[PDB]
Amino acid sequence: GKAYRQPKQKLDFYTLLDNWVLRDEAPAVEQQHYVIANLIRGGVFGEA
Amino acid sequence: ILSTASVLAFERKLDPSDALMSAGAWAQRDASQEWPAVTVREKSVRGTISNRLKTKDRDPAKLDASIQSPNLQTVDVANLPSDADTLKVRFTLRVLGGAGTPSACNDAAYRDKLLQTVATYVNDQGFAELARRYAHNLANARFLWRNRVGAEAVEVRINHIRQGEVARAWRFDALAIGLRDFKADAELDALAELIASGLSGSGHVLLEVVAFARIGDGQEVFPSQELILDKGDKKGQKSKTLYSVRDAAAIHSQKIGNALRTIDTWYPDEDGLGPIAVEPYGSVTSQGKAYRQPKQKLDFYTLLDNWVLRDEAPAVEQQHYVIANLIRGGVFGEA
Amino acid sequence: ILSTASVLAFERKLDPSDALMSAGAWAQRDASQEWPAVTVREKSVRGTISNRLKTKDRDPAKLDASIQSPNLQTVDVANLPSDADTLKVRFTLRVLGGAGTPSACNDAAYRDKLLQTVATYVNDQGFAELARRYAHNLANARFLWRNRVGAEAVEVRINHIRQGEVARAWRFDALAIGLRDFKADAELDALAELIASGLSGSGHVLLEVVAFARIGDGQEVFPSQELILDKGDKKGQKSKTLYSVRDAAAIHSQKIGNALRTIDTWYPDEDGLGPIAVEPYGSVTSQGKAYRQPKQKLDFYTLLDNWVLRDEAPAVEQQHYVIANLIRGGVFGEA
Amino acid sequence: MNAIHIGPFSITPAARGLHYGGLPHHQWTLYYGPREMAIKTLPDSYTSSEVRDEFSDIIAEFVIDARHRYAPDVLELVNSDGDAVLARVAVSRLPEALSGCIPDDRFPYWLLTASRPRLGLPVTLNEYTALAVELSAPPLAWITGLLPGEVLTHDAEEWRPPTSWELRHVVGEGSFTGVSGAAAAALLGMSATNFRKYTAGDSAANRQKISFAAWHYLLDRLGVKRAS
Amino acid sequence: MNAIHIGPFSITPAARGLHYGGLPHHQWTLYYGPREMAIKTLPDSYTSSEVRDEFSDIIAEFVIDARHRYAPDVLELVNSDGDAVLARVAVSRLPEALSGCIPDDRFPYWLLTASRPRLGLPVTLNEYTALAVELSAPPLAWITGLLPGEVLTHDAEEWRPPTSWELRHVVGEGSFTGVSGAAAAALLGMSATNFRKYTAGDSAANRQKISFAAWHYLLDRLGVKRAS
Repeated sequence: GKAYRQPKQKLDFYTLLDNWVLRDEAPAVEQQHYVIANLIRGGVFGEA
Repeated sequence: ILSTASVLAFERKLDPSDALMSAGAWAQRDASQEWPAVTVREKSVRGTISNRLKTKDRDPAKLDASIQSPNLQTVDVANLPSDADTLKVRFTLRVLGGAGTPSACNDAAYRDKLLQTVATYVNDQGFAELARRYAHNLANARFLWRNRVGAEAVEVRINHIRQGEVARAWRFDALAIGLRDFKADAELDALAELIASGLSGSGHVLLEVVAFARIGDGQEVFPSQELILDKGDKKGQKSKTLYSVRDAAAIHSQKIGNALRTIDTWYPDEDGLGPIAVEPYGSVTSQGKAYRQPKQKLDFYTLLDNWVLRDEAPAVEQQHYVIANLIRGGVFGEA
Repeated sequence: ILSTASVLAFERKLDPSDALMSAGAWAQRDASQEWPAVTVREKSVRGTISNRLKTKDRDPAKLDASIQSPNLQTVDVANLPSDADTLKVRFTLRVLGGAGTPSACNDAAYRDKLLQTVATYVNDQGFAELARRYAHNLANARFLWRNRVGAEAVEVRINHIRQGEVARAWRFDALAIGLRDFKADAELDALAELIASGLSGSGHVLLEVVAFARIGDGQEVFPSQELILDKGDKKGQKSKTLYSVRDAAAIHSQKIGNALRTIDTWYPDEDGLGPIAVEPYGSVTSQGKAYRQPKQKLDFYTLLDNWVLRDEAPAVEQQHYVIANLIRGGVFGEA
Repeated sequence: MNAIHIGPFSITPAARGLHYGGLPHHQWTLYYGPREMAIKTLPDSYTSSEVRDEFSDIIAEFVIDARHRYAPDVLELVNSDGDAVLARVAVSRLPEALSGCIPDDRFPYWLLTASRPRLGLPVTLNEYTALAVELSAPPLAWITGLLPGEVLTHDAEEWRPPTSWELRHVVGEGSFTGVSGAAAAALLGMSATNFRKYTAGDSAANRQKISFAAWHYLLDRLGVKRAS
Repeated sequence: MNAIHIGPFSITPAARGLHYGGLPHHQWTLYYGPREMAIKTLPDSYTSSEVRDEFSDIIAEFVIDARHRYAPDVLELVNSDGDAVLARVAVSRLPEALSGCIPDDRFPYWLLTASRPRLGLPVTLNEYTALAVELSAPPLAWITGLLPGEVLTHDAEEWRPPTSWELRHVVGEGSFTGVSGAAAAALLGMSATNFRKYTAGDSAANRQKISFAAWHYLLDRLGVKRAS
């Protein structure tokens, strides 16, 4: 019932993906592993 | 002054039937006439928060409260049985002809001019490039929309049903004939002349098209998805509903027709995507954008108005696009 | 002076029934009494905008916004099953006499003069050409409006029902008998004589007309389409509802009567376009123009006023048109 | 009795008459264009005003429907997070540069579309003013939904002159813009009678057609099209 | 030779010819209507392009002075500090709610004039969007300073049709809008000869006065006046 990778800590998928793509701030290598694993799992990312 | 007709409705050529989904095994596809149909069953899904939060749900306590209330739904699901890996899709396609003649036309003289324009097109080049590209979309299983993105091997069999019997049989490989290249093949050319004789008006063409896809044993097959009325409780929400005709999953006919329509390569954008569906203003739903904008003067209406009203005949690729829209049909003209 | 009568209501002759459709197979048309009916199912359509823009929506971003929010509708669709290629369309026709007698009138002098004019018409040339053309339009399946434009083979069976049993059966190849030329055949002449005896009041004519059309396996069949109330949301709009009576898709009787009435080949415009419906001011709503305009002296009302009030008898073809308008009925007369 | 011309609507009674109960009546029909609307039997004793106000409900309904049917699009000027909407502008035509977009922390201001598929563009405040200046919707732009594309084009070769009905949408009487014939004449700079030749139809006498420039300047003054 | 007409400018020679140096010369005169600006002695061997290029510097200087003399006022949208100019909009007229204003922290956004005793109001982004939509100047607004007031007024009775000089300010040749007669006839939807009747003056035959709506729509389309 507790969310790790809170958006306050800026370690969630959306903040890391936006920093990677728009601002070209490539995160830590494990974090881009996590981001691409989120892309592997799929989603309805974008505005909702 | 030969203005455009206000009512220019066209009937569609290449009418596809509803594509029935069944389930079976590979190498038994030569006797797939008894195969049990894919049944739209139901399964329960429990979900946590996976969407973008609008800066107010991003608080830890509010997010954790949203986690502790998961969104439970029931989803219509279409899966093969555990002993079945092959998905069979069967539909009939009827090629009519008379694509020049509108169903409704206010202006006689405009009807005569449009008929003369289509006649001078066919006298220049008949229904041969369009029928070749439509036959290519027949040969590859583009009508298997998401049942081909992970399929190991796809096969398409097309039969010419003349008097209720097979007049000519064709077997293809839907993975060798890709979704990008309009190449040349002898069986593909023979199917192209059959669709050509159907589209010109030489004869009656009915094609029975059967598709087999190596998805996997028990894997999820993807039929067309219906529209949800959203009236019940939030627990049994029924977020997703699939399309079935008689206890048997199926793809919508207009989805099959759109996938056969995917032959338009002459849009002014680059060939990075490949062929798109022949729509007025070249629309693609997945990309969310319109190739052949009216601003770049390559939409169907500007090309047709230049071709018919003021005799400014476009390039032969744009002529193919205009005649492919006439085959596709629509409510053209001012409402 | 014989002024024009105020009310001139005429009862419709050649009354058809609502033509029910069912599904089946070719060469099983003899045992077609137990064929399962065509059901009107519902399916979901998602579409992009393909009509002409109003030049306010030629903005590229408006077009991409229309694609990103595509229109969703539910449509009533009528299809055959995947094992059925033949569509069976059944109705009954009641040919009645007393064509010249109006149901309502406001002048005994006008009623007597109209009855006398129809009487001398029948004495010089009775319902022979009109019944020949009505038998032609029964022979070709023009009541199969869009169920004949792609049909491979159409057969029409017309049975004369006397005392609950068949008196004479006529079988017609509806594709050999075209929609253009009014030729002569022995079975067509026998049916013409039967409809002549029905229209003359010398007998009772009831016909069972059954049409078998090779639409194809699982193909879309086209019944009559109903009103759209549009009382809901734009997602579940229910943009198309078809005509059914008791879970059985059917064509409206006025559509069958319109198909039977398409005998007019004597309008002031060119008759190479094809026959149109006998109806005052000779209209076809698809082409949007009115043949036999009131400014020309060839519409029904001016020809009727010349034929009755001042006894200027028109040409025999135009008087056939006037008597065919009297047969088809209508609320004639001014207000 | 006879048809009442209110807006583009014509309340046309039937020529035939009936006597429901002990009173005479008439089938009155509301026509929007060549299309009928709501039809009600009005007793002959009813006054023309009664007829009009009686159908006024249907009339108002149609007007409301039209407004909603052609409500202009609305772009939102939002911050970097994108959740808070600082500004909303009713656009006439969407800009030609926006795409699938969501506000990014990088840019302070972002323009987005009101629909779910938020297509937009990151702009500063001066570019926001420039876009709002060139693409604002006039207050009565919804009437452009009721007019065809030929009478609203800015190109003279594709321009078609308005008919009596299309002009009669927005000139006088209970119109959608609510102005009168004398007011519409004073907007166009001429007297009432010369505009009355434009408004009145029927025969070719006193049926001079309004010019392209006069029609577009009239649309500018009424706040229907081109009035930014 | 003959006069060179560059918009409202007329380069007319003296009929007398002098012989400065050994070569013959003519005294060429540049007028903006009735006012002369440059009288220069030029050879008779000069072509029309060289006579144009001799006065082109004074023509461009007068154009620059007219741009900097009849420039529209500028409204600055600033934050609560009142120093960082967030937005700038050139307006044809100021809002009537403007009074002597210094920004505070009581309101986040303020609108001010570019003049030294700044006039402004506390504005929101929606209200500033509405004011910018209503009151923004068109780009070529300075030509309205080179036109009389009676040809720009919106009331019918106080309006005089423009002359050929005031039409040649904006329509043809070296006009300040930069368009030609064919382009300005295409914006108004009239024929080339019909608009050439408007541009050419001289006798009353084949010369008509432009109407109210056509002149006002032409100034709207050219971006000179009433073009937000």
